[PDB]
Amino acid sequence: FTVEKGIYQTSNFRVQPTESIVRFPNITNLCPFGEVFNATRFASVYAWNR
Amino acid sequence: SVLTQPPSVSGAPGQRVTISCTGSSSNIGAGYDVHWYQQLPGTAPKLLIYGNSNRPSGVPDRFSGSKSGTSASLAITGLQAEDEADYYCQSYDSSLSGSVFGGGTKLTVLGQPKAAPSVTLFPPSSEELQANKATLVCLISDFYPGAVTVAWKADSSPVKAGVETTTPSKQSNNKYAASSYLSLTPEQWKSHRSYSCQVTHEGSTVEKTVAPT
Ligand SMILES: *[C@@H]1O[C@H](CO)[C@@H](O)[C@H](O)[C@H]1NC(C)=O
Repeated sequence: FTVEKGIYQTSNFRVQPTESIVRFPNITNLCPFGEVFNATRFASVYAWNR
Repeated sequence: SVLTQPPSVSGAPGQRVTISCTGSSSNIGAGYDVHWYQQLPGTAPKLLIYGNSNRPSGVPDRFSGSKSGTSASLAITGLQAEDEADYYCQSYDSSLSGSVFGGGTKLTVLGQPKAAPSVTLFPPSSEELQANKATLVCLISDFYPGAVTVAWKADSSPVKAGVETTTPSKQSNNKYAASSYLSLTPEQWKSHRSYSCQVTHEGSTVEKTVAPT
């Protein structure tokens, strides 16, 4: 209950981060799929492109 | 193009022969059915099996069609005397917006024994000299099989221009015959001392020569 003059270490200071970033790449690759819609002509409803 | 097939397959007369067809995920692996056809060299192809589940009329039950996911397979039991044709894969392609066929597989092992060839060399006649051309013919007849190489020489250097070889055809007595022409001109026909054709069959080389003068 009695403290004399001097320096004293009580606890430690930790800076806890508040946000997290886990993004590994800048962008992912693609596959050719726009030709399904970007086409010269389409198919009918009795025989449609799958 | 989008469908690839093996060039040839080997088999035995009495075992199971199975062909494998591989395409893409948009034509065969999407869910479309496959159709197999036989391309006989000389007759129009006909329908063998459609959908790999039904049997058309006039088709034997020895042909079996299955679809193992993205790849389709055809299996046969026993090699008869009519399987000397080509097998193709036919399936609807969404990318091509139509039907695309396969490559084709040839079904043969060996049916050609050896024989003794005989050649004949005939110089051009008198009426051929005034046509401003010289057709040198060296006929080959009575040989088996029909795989003969033709080489032309003028006793000083081989001739690599105008050399031709026709395919051999079956004779009356199950042999083969062929001919080889050589396009030349009568201007240099008389200058050269002699002309000849040289052929080689299974190591047997024979030579016949003619003299224009
Ligand atoms: C189709 O083409 C247009 C213009 O060429 C383009 O803007 C678009 O990204 C392409 N793809 C799709 C899925 O629309």
